[PDB]
Amino acid sequence: LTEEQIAEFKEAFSLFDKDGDGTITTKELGTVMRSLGQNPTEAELQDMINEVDADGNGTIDFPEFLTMMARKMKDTDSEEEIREAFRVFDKDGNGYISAAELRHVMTNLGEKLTDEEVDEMIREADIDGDGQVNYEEFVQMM
Amino acid sequence: KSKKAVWHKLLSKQRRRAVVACFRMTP
Ligand SMILES: [Ca+2]
Ligand SMILES: [Ca+2]
Ligand SMILES: [Ca+2]
Ligand SMILES: [Ca+2]
Repeated sequence: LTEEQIAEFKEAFSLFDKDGDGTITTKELGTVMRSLGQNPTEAELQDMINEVDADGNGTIDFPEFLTMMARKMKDTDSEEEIREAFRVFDKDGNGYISAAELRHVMTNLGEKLTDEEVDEMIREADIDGDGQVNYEEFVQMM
Repeated sequence: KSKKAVWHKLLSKQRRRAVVACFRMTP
């Protein structure tokens, strides 16, 4: 993996590391999962950590996180996080994100919305003015 | 009053969702 790739995964790791101490605990994993609408049990959190806890000290450090992330990338069907994310938004895969597609992602992620907010979000990202957000515009905005 | 913050929050929430799935897909 390149240094830029390592940096991206550091960003991801930091979205979980609540205390910023360099490790992801079962409790931290659970907080993120709870925020996403999931309520895993303690043993469940323990197995998720265990499967990736290479040295077995009970928490996940960045090297272990990287091994996991690297394993995912080093696979034919795995794309870059940014591209994978764009595809979550662009469900019909035509390369453009519609208002309906944006409302769907926001709803799925528990983000409240109004039509005006959605229209301004698109407008702000819509550089070529075609009424939708293409990949290039998606990258620029994100 | 820019909308960039909402866009950025969605990306971050999705990135977290994908990492959780990765903890599950691992094998
Ligand atoms: Ca931590
Ligand atoms: Ca460990
Ligand atoms: Ca689309
Ligand atoms: Ca556009």
